[PDB]
Amino acid sequence: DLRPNPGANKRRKRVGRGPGSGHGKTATRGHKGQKSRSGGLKDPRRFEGGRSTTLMRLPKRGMQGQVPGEIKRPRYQGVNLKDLARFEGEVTPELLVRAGLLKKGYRLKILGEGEAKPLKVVAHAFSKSALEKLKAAGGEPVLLEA
Amino acid sequence: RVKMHVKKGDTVLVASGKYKGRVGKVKEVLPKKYAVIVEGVNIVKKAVRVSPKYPQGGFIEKEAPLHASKVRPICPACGKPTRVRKKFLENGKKIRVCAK
Amino acid sequence: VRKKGLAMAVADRAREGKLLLVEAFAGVNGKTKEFLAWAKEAGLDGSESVLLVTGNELVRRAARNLPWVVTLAPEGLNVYDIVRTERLVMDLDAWEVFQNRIG
Amino acid sequence: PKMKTHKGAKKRVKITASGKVVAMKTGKRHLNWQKSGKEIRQKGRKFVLAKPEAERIKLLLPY
RNA sequence: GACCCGGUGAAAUUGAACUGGCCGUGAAGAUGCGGCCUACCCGUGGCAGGACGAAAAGACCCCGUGGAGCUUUACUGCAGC
RNA sequence: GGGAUGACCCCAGGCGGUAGGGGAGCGUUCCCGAUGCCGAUGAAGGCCGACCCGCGAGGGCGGCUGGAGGUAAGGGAAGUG
RNA sequence: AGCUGGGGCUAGGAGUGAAAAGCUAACCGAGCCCGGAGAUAGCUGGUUCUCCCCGAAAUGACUUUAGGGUCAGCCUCAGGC
RNA sequence: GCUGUUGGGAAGCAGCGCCAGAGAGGGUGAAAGCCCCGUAGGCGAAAGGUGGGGGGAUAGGUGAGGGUACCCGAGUACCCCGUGGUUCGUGGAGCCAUGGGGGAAUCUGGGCGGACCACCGCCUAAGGCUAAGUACUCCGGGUGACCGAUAGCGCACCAGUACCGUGAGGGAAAGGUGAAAAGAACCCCGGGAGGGGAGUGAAAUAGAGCCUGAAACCGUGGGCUUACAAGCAGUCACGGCCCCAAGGGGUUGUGGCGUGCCUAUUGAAGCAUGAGCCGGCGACUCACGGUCGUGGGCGAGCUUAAGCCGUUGAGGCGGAGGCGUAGGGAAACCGAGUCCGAACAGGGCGCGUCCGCGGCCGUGGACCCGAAACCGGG
RNA sequence: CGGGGGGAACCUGGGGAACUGAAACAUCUCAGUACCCAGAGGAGAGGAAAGAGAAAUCGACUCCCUGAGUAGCGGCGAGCG
Repeated sequence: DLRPNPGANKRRKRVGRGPGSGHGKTATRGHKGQKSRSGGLKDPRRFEGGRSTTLMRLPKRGMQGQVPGEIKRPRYQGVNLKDLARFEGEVTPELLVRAGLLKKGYRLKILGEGEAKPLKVVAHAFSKSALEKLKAAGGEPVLLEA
Repeated sequence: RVKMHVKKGDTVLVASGKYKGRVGKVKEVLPKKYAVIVEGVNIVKKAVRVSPKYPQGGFIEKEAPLHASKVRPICPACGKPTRVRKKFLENGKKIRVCAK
Repeated sequence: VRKKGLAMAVADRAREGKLLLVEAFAGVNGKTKEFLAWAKEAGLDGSESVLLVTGNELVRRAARNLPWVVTLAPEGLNVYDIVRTERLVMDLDAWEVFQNRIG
Repeated sequence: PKMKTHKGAKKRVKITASGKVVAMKTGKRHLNWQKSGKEIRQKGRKFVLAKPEAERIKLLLPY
């Protein structure tokens, strides 16, 4: 290939916005006209008025956490038998981490959408539904863990 | 000592500028200036004797410095850069296809 | 995107008719002399600039100091060095690694 | 250098799968004494509008 | 002392100036717009009506969720007792 | 609307403008382009120009000075007017 | 209850004070230097090349708010209908 | 690596060669691989430093059962009071540390696993030492999309100086002849300072705070022009005179028109702010997060961090991890559903990533300059 | 025999602010930061479990990346983490 015009295509635009001249964004600088466009202003997102944000709303999202922090408890990850359809033989956790879902996220639970497939399928649980669909050839390796 | 270079008090050929191709004896070396002397560059300096003892000092006036890179030593043959030979004991300089 | 670039960069160069991968290097003991002679027989006249990749360190020492040739180990293959050069010359062992670096 | 989540909102407003911002109806934590069964009942959750764009921007890491 | 001559020679201030009067006008107190009147070009010694003349980002006045000194049966603290 | 898309020609509207929003450019320093190319038959910078191109920011060309550096096309970065 | 020379001591919320908030190295209602420090300043001022298109507001609600702000209203760019 | 050619001067330009593990870079009268200093590549320490990296040599370390139950760090543990540290702000408040009071035991000993009890488990306090992987840059060296003398350190220069202040402390300015000094003999005017000739030089309007030498500012000469006109100083028109040519350039006599610039304002020629003029310095950024947009790569996937290897302006490797592939519910949980509910009522919520670029936002002065003041140590 | 004093940063320990932020302010923040003192050295600190924490688990300490702006802390404010 040549040397010049490998050149950036279509739209790179590194032409950012400077404000200093008679034409463009002049005098007071491309915005501002007033006081509190000057080297800091309060937020907004949350702030201001000095009204009450809306922190008049209320934290019913109760169960916010006690001192020594979280409780370790075994956490479960969903995956649809739809997603399983892909591959054949026998499916197990970690076999799944080496793909889209589960990854490290611990205790596998197969459930839900799509038609089931003839393969034994190790899991920590199922939805009732997915246990039923998986009657169409396939597993009840459940129980697990020790 | 950081000062050091090519030639000493001896016959050298200039390849310089004005005095290009010249062959002169002893270069009377600086090397503060990396300069030499030969009978190459020459000029007039104005005078009246440091003391007018023997009145005027004279008027012919003598040789300018000349950059040591302008000169190039010589023997059985011409210019030649210098090379440096072991000698089996000491160390002397011999010219390329030549000696001393 | 780097694989792509690297693959493509060579390709443009292949399409141009510039990619020539070789085998013969009697131009040994990396002497500029030796390489140059060898180059003459390979029609590498020094009329265009050339990117030479090879694992053979003697041929590397061989070019280098030539001012129309850019010398390079194969792991150093890269688009810029490819592009800046007009002509591309590879060891077959270098072309082997270039293979691996893609797929 | 890395934004912090604004705990005061995390603590009181869910973010839906659309990305609407959901908050409990205000106004029945002690008021009551006798407001209609309708009042005290009619407090499950709700949307907000334009003010959620703001509330979202503060739950910045949790998305 | 001031004035004239010979020797040396500052300063604040200063948008630029080719810088008149009256009646009007105008951000409502005009050399600078309008109309009219007046006026050859340039100095020097004098006066202080004007240039809202100079100097100092008004001491008064209010404003700022500005400061600081002082007070107390303002608050909350501390030293001390 | 043509459409031998020619960014080149017809048809019709519009084109005061502060805060602002948007869009296209110009120029300065540095980088690749460069082991290249321009330079003592004269670089950069400076002094003229009633000449040329650009709507403009600017770009050339011509003379004078200057005396050794400068740097395309096309990209990139910023102590950029 | 005098003046004055020399040699000493007392200091910064501290000294000294026949008392004025006086003096404490030419500005003391809390010294001076260096440091935190580029304190903070909802205030005043200043903000640098060119061309092209569009183009506001000085209302409402709340605001220890009222010359500051948050949402709404009015401007603009892109996509969509 | 020589010659030839212009030039004051070749390294330019030309002819014909050569070296290259060396075509990095500087210098040489201009622009040189082959003139010089270098570069690639390779040598070198008597002396004094450094030195398990490779050797040696010590110190040192090398058991089973079965019994006794003699020892296993004290004002210590432990508890209470008062506090500190930890993400923990008295909280349900453990753990670690301890100023005060009280005050054990030696393996049935004792601390802990977030008040506390009970199981189950973890560890052995009240003695001490321990490299390396980590930080920093007075100092040596290497690099630079770092500065180039109002910049870069305050300081390129004899600067922490001159100067200022009792003192702590404060703190400047000021670089450049030329290739070579060849730095101008001697004559002339002058007291000298300065000139004028001569002379050197490629050049002296390169002549010594000497390269380049912009503007303000001050002169001299020349053209046009003005002493009965009134003015933001210009402009439009005519006409005259002056300078190279049917076209210009300069100037301005009379006529028409005409309220400076910036800021701040409802409103400024304004008798409202700023500004003597000229030159230089002088203000919207960068890091990391975020959020839109856009150029791309791959896609139910996308992507790697620290590091490791390789380069010496070369790229690789590295999936810990991160987003996305599923939602609802405070939670237990259930799941294409789920939450409230007695409910086959109702209703609420329920379908990409990586890199570049740009707009904007949060955190850091975050567009630049400015306080009155507060605190610490002097 | 040792000590003493010096050393640009860097380290440990003993003491330890305020402007500021919270759009006032006291709890909170700035921040165990700035600064003062003592000490250490080419580094310093730490270091071989009366540890972690729920795992038939791991196995000195230090440093980097993760974990994570999560767990939590918080006039449940600002913010801290």
